[PDB]
Amino acid sequence: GMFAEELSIERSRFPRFHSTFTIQTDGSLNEREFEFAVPPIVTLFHDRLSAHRERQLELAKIGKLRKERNWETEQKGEESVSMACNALAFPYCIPKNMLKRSRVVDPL
Amino acid sequence: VWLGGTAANTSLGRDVMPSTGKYINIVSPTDVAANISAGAMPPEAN
Amino acid sequence: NEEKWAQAAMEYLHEKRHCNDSRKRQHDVDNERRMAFAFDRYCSVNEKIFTERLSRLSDRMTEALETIKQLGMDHALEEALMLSSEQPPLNFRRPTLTPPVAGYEPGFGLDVPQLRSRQAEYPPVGRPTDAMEFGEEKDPSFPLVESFRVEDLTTQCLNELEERHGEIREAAPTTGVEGEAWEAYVALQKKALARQQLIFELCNNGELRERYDSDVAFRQRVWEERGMLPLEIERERLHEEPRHYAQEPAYHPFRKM
Amino acid sequence: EVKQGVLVERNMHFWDMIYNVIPELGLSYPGQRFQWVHSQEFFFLKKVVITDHNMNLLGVTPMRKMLVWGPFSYYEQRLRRLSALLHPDDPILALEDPHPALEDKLHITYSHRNCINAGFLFGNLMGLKAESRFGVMPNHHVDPVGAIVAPYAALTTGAVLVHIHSDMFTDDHA
Amino acid sequence: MNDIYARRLAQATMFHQLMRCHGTLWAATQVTKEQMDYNFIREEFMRVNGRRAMPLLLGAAANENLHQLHLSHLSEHCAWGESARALAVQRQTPLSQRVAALGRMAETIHQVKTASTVQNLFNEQISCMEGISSFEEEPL
Amino acid sequence: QFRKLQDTFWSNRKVLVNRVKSMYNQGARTSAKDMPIKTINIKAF
Amino acid sequence: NRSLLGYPLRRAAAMEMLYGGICIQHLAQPPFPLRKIQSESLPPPSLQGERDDLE
Amino acid sequence: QHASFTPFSIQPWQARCVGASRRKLLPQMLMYHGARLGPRPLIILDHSTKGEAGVAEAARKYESILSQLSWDYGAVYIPLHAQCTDSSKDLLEQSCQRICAVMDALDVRWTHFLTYSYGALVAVRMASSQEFPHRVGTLMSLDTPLVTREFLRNMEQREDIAKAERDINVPEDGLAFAKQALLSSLEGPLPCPAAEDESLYRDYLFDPNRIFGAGGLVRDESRYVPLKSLLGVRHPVQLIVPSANPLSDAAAHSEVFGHRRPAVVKCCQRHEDLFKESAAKEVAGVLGAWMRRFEPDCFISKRYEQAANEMGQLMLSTA
Amino acid sequence: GFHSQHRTPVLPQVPAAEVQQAASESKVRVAYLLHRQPVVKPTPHPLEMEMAFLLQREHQRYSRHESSESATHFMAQRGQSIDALNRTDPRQIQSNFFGLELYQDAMRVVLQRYKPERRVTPRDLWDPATYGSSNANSNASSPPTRHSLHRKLDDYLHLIVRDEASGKWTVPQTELRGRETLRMAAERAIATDNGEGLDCYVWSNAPQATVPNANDGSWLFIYVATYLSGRPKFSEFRPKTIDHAWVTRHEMMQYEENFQSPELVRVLLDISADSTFES
Amino acid sequence: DTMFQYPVYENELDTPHLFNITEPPDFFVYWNVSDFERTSYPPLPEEDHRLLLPLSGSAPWKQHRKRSLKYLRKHEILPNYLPHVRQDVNLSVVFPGVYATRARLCEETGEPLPPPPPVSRMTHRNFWMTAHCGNYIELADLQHP
Repeated sequence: GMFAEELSIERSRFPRFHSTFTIQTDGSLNEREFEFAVPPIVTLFHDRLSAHRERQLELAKIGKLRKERNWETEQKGEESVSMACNALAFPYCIPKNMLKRSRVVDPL
Repeated sequence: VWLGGTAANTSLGRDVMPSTGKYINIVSPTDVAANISAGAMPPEAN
Repeated sequence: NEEKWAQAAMEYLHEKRHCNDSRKRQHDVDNERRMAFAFDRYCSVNEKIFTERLSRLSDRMTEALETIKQLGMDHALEEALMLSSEQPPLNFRRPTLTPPVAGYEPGFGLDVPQLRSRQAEYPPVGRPTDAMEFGEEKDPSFPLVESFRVEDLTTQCLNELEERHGEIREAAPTTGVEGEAWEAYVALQKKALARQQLIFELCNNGELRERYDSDVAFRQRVWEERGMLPLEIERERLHEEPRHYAQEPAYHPFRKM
Repeated sequence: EVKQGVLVERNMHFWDMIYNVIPELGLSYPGQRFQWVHSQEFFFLKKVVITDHNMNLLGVTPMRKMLVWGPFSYYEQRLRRLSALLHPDDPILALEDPHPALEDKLHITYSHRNCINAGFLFGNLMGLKAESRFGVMPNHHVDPVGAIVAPYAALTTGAVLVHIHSDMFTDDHA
Repeated sequence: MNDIYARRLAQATMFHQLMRCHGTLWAATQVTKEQMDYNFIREEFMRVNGRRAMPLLLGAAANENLHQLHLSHLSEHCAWGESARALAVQRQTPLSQRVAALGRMAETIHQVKTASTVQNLFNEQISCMEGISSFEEEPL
Repeated sequence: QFRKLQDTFWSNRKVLVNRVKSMYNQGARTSAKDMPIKTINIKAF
Repeated sequence: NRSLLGYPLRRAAAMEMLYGGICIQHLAQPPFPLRKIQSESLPPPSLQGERDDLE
Repeated sequence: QHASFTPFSIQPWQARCVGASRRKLLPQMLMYHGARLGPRPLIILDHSTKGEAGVAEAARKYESILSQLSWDYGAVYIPLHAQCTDSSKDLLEQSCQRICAVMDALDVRWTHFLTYSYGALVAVRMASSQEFPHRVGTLMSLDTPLVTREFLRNMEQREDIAKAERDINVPEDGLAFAKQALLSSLEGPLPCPAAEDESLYRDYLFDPNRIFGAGGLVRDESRYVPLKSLLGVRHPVQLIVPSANPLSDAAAHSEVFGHRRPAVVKCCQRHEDLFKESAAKEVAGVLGAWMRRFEPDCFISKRYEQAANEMGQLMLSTA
Repeated sequence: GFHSQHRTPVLPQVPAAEVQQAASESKVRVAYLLHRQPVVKPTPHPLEMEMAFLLQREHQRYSRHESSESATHFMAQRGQSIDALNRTDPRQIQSNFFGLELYQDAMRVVLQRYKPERRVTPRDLWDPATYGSSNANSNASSPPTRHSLHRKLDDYLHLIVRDEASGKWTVPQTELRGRETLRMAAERAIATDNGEGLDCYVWSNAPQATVPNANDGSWLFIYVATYLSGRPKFSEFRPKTIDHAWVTRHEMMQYEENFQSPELVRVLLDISADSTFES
Repeated sequence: DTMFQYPVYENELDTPHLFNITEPPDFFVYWNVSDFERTSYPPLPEEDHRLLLPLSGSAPWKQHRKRSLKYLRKHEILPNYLPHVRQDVNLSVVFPGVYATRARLCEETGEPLPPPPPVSRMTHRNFWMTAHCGNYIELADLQHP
């Protein structure tokens, strides 16, 4: 916490970093760094959009690719609860007189 | 235990150095003054 | 032979607090000072622009919400005021150093199925709202839970957080920039929890609510008692502060030659 | 030092030397000015006074400099309180003996009495008159010519000591 | 020269996240009669994004849950996943975590040595950065 | 000093997990709070 | 006025917080503030102080 | 493959990206050397401009070098006006808002600069001044000195003589002798490698009757840029040196701007031999080698190549 | 670093059975401004490059473990192995990182075959000549066709279309029917008008912006969403599109003359994304 | 650095740094022979007070007044030799000092140096040569009225 003439960076925390060129499954390449010894040019399988194409392939089996329409879903489901909150924002909850609704689910 | 403090530095005629930083992890002369294992040094010792 | 592996591992864990480098000299320390200041002078524009632009956006969305408030649809409000909880999808793509290339499948059609296995994440996450659903006496509608079960979560969160805070503030004091960072973080958390049980307090009692609203002074003193206070960020420094001769560092001057 | 069998002046970096002997001054953490012992090797070493002429008009800042001027007290100057406890035969000087009498005797040591009387005996034996001018050849401040006899002669008998050029060994400054 | 990119991309993401949070925040400021303005928003984002990982050997640190909440997951920019050292700030270094579990005696030496393998730490890291992982929808 | 101090560690933790194993075979269910090591989860042993 | 932590937080930590875990911004720290001493708050000059200061 | 400078003007649909206030400050005439402008060009600044008569000719000077160097983003010349009688502070700020306006209308941030002349000063004034660092990516001067050694030392002496003038302890001998030591050597202006800007230097910028009042002691650099501000710029700055007697000692530039060895053209002897196409090949060699340091494509390609050859060495050392 | 939806639920919306009168009478129109993410990270400043050098040197010299070059080297020195094949020497570890031979060959193949994608598009190379010749000949000039989505990968590219009746540049719009919410409104706007040929990520719930119209006595709600993938076919657009445009935050100001409202420009500017924030 | 700091007062009117003497903290002390002719008087204060009109409503005069009184108590003038001090007039008694370290003579003669011109107006060069509360002045420059 004391005044130093050197610039103050958080020191003696980050062990060391070796940067590595990494080729994502879409052919674009990034550079990310690690603690141990990493070879240059690591070709990456199992990336984000690869996982996306896999999930699309798995929504192809059930044929769920099409769409999910909230607007032309006409569900009359209405439940008025007296005191209820949105737990999905915990640090800011509010006690609203609310309308109960189910979550949208997609098993996979 | 890091042994340090501003008591190593001479101060003449009044001590204007901050008093919290005098002895750091070292026993002061006030600590050995209150802790002496002998007792009652004789009136001839003045 | 396993325990000694563990010993080396622990060795790797422990961080040591170490001195300034003896190869450093005066001129280069000073020119890295210089470099730093140049760079901050450069980020001034960026971050002030970013700042006021964020401001403008919040203004626009504020006058939009008050627009639909004024037009008189009270439904539209409350379904637009609830947070959209669906994250960006898997085809949402992080901007990458280079563009994607033409017709590249992984390894150019060379497949190693070992590498495409999907694995666990550590540590396994859990959140204070997990007790509220996956534990005993779950609620029928989880994101929709009634007030008091949120209040218990609040009052327990304050206690255990403060507890942990005191604990690690004892165990590992931290100062300077990252110390201040940790402290600011914890302070902000406490502030959030405080304001939570404040809005609960203001919702279940309408009397304290209208007395709260009726004036100004009551609001801010009430904030003071409950721990909600502005966070002061000291002003941006573009230049070097003129130093008194006493303002030197507590170590031996960097060696010139 | 010797270039092509010819004595020439070199400028030695003594600074480098001090940092060789005590490398710990290079390692700086921002409590270290005040740590109690500066080198765990020599624990008795406290200040190193650097004497070099810097010709810039602005002095050094008051924390790298010692205060040499004005009254140092209020009630009595403590040097003359202290001088009551000092005795003329208390040794103050040490000089290297190029040809040690024994293996043991390295530096031979002088007292107030020794110095003052050496200089007075030299001063008297020659003859010296107030402000008559009397010179000394350099690099003798390490042996009892420039260290003892000369300046105490100049002090005891009113005289004026004069230094010639700072050094000797090269023809040019001869 | 990662972090330089990472704060630019954080500036990019952040207001996009403001767009979704503004509903909740503006809802809140009406009850509390607080002031809704930049100064509120930025200390809002600070508590979400900046979360320091502590020594992890403490055990009081590794227990801390307040950063894992639902809003705090949604409003957070992804900047941590672009730069390795930012990740190492918010969580800690992937190896340092798993050995810290061995330190606080929350794991067997063997179980740690098993997964501590370089190959693993690589894949866990890229998966974590990319937003791919495993959930056990039922915790314990 | 340092060496024997850091060896005493591995000695005593193996002694501790040993005595914990011998406390778990007698059927005694020990919570995490009363243990000195409190972050310890015995099910991992 | 007051802050929740009671002192103005230094910009490094702030920027390091709202860009999560990253400090490339102000790393050049301003020197600490001065504490002035009142020279007339000091006690009157004493003789024994002068005898024994040298130790 | 010699190719001239096509005169060009900014069209009104592009002029809207510049704020309504400074829309008056972007010029009537411009130029492009190549076929394409790109995200960022090489922006070439030059000496004072009176009419477009001298512009067409001042173009030719760089025409050879720019033709020799193929820059995918080509180049742009922005003329700079001599002066204005109305405001005394108008100059480097006029040129400031001018360059920035043109860059805004061309949709260009982050640009490499070039100058042989007064314009160099302007470019420094960007990087030095707050709130236009972001615009100027890289500054390159040909022979143009931003600083000389005597400005440095005399500025030192001025600061110290100020401090000492305030500081009582300093004897009158040291102070008086220091004041005589400062007056005995006074700063002449920066050497001017431009025909038309000698009037500008001797009159506007560095005239002794203004820049220092209490003459030789207090120097107001407020008209150009102070030494501290200069002393701070870490914008990469390349200086070009003819292999024989030059202007702009690189001593002072390696002191101020950072430690880097100035590009030295072998073919030339002095300047004015820089614009002769004998040396344009080496000049463009340097210019191009320097541009490609900051171009993401080029250095990403490069470092990927390093990593590639590296892994190649690992694969051949495998067997 | 993106989070994966973990156990986190997502709540749909409710088309209230009560039909809103103010939705049918006073026109409430929902417009969606569609943008694509930047394909690449911002091209840095040379200042940034130099300070990156600096920070790398400093972290490198103050790193948690000094002498040792890595975790691998570190554990190796003490005669211990992190690797799965329990190899000590780091170089042979990074020679074949995973112990799989198939991956070795994959690496050889990529080594010879792969070349990094050069990043600038021939799209955005801009020529003043033919353009100033068309603007000199016709005496009037409008910005070039932005129809390309591949144009510059550095920034956020937005969408701007022009009405066939208005002859003016505008956001894609849809009028709001009675029961449904604004989120749903934008949703069906993008969906129906692109005819289920678009994956469209909608960021928020509440609309971003609002603009008044006295002539129409109506309020437009502008709404922000991110384009992922699809074929944005503009023939299907009901409010009569002549031309579309893919437009950075910068040149939305270029269109102000052929834009329908002066307010809509400033507002669209304030809601517009940017990859930089230097403007 | 609250616990380690070199002492700094806001008013050296007592010239405290001459009497209360703290060791130079620095491990390397730079001492020439050239500084024996340097004169160590305290750095010039802001807001030179000798020019202050002693109006009973003025803030700076009040604060300087009470400073001077506290000094007069700490040197035991005020209660002791001068039991009642009504401080109204702002007094400055100045001496025509050259800042000369010791007593000097003439090189051309060997005469005592000629009496200096009586000081007309107060300058910054003249400041430490005055009589403030308790400060120190060399005997050599007190030699004349």
